[PDB]
Amino acid sequence: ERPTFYRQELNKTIWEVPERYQNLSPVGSGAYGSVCAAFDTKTGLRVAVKKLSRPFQSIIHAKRTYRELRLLKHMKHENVIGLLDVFTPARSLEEFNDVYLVTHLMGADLNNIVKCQKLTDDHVQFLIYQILRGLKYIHSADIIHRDLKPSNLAVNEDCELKILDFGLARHTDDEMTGYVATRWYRAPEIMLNWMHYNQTVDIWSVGCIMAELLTGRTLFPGTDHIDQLKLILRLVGTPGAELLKKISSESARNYIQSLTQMPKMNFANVFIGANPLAVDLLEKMLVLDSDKRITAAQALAHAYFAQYHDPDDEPVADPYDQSFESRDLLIDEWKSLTYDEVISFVPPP
Ligand SMILES: Cc1ccc(NC(=O)c2ccnc(N3CCOCC3)c2)cc1-c1ccc(C(=O)NCC2CC2)cc1
Repeated sequence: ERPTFYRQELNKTIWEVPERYQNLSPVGSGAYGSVCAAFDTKTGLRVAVKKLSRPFQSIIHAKRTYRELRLLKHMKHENVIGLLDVFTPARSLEEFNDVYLVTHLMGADLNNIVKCQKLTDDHVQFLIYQILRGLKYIHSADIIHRDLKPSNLAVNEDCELKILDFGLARHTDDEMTGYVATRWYRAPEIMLNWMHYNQTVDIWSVGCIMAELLTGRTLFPGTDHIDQLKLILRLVGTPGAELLKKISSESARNYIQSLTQMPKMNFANVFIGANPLAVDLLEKMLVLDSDKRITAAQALAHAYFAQYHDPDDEPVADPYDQSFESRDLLIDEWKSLTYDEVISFVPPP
């Protein structure tokens, strides 16, 4: 049955939410939504509430709304953000116009950790183990993150980690331009649109994150796309014939061949003092040819994680139907599908 809703304005935005959510306080805003911290009096949890901005104003926006709702309703894993609640003030499809998503409040991220704390080898093990455990689950459903970086990893006081996506706007060209953390974690094949990419892009990003936890410094802090490519190839070596053939962009292929050939560096001399097992795992993640990178499931069994690995407690996902991705539909059609998913939501136990 329908809860009672109350109204308030916070930063020239109307919020209409069930009474159970108290003490709304703005924590972020962007082209695709606005977020408030709140207290859920029904569960006793600190929560985040996201109000989608203009969810049905174009086909593009309407498909994106449906996409996020489908993804959050599916994800049920300890190291991955889940959906606590979803609501609308609308009493019918006819008046349906706003969509609110509720999750655990994710109050500290990994950027805060690396910036403000001393991490031991054991901390690195636990944190990277959790990211790989979550990635095994997400990848098992053929979901690719594509934007893993420290700011998308939430870490509580007990060092327990969840993967999310805080982005409240679009990755435009301008956004990826210059000396920016928005690009430092991206696999080269997407940075430079070399070929059709796949889930292995996320493993490149984990390699970058793990190196920064070990040294305290960004692995590839490029001043632009080309400077960053040079930093990468200096470390892992210029590509060979086999990889070159796989770069389907004739243009990208011709540029990379203009560069003086360089060998792969000695990672023990780059990561001075690091656990040899950590050096070995980084060599297996930071491979230019995405075909040859270690997978998340493979990495969980690597000797580096012997202290944490439990093959009976690394679950996979239920089948995830994303046939909708291929479908062209009108706005009112995407809006109706979204409504059906709002109406059918069942809270976690
Ligand atoms: C409330 C909410 C609702 C939905 C989403 N969406 C996602 O996290 C999301 C959206 C799309 N894909 C994923 N993935 C992709 C695959 O990997 C798993 C996560 C995750 C995020 C949030 C959210 C949750 C918490 C916070 C938050 O705590 N903000 C505080 C501010 C200091 C930072 C902000 C936003």
